Amino acid sequence: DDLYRQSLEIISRYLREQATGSKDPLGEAGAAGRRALETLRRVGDGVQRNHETAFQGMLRKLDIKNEDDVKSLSRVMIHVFSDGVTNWGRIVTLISFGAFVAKHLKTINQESCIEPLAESITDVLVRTKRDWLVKQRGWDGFVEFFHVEDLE
Ligand SMILES: Cc1ccccc1-c1cccc2c(CCCOc3cccc4c3CCCC4)c(C(=O)O)[nH]c12
Ligand SMILES: Cc1ccccc1-c1cccc2c(CCCOc3cccc4c3CCCC4)c(C(=O)O)[nH]c12
Repeated sequence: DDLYRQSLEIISRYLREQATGSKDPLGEAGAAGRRALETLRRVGDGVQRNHETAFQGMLRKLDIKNEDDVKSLSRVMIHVFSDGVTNWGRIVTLISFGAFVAKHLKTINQESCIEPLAESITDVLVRTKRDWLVKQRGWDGFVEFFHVEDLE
């Protein structure tokens, strides 16, 4: 599965470099993956700053203490992503909260749960939104959407 293997890479690398504080060198320059991670860094870091309150509140509410609580995250994700509208905004918000949660997993000494968490995000993202992802040219459409430079 090309669109899954790709999503899992962008989602895995973002959550990892966010939790660590330093960038790992993803794919190849100019490709969908490279541009998608650079975009996700730009728009997603903003989402975590702008929505820090709501993110602190959802994290407390979710009360993720261990590995079990990480695995059980697929349930609330399925609930939320099977509802409302589909747009890249929601997709970037979903990945930004996963980077926020991944930072917490580090502070609570559950670093190992991060890649499993990333896996769970890709699984929910594809099972609830793949027809829309295909129709949108996947990570190429994502990149194109947040490309605001050639409008004039
Ligand atoms: C504030 C909001 C505005 C717009 C877009 C998104 C969000 C939003 C963000 C994050 C989570 C939620 C939730 C779920 C609340 C926690 O629910 C659970 C917790 C643990 C297990 C389970 C669940 C529910 C399913 C069963 C298993 C709802 C919601 O219910 O409307 N909205 C959310
Ligand atoms: C911004 C915002 C404003 C006001 C009040 C609340 C919020 C809010 C808080 C937290 C997440 C979201 C999301 C992402 C979709 C739900 O994602 C999750 C739900 C449960 C667990 C996990 C996720 C993502 C991966 C980590 C594990 C949306 C959104 O799509 O509009 N809004 C959220």
